[PDB]
Amino acid sequence: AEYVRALFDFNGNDEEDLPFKKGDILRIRDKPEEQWWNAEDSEGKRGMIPVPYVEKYR
Amino acid sequence: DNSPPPALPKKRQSY
Repeated sequence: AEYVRALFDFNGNDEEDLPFKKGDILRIRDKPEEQWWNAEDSEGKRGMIPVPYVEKYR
Repeated sequence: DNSPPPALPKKRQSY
């Protein structure tokens, strides 16, 4: 129910991060801190993403 | 003439 869209590629630094490509659509799964959220990609992969790299999607 | 990737925000916690 909450999706965002990537504004920039993100490649992670840690294994726990979720890489993505500019324009990718992600589902938010948890918001443990303000700037880093847990998300799921179209493939079902999960990991942390940086909030400033995304925008609300639809 | 595009903007660069933003500075990655620091993580408050470990995941």
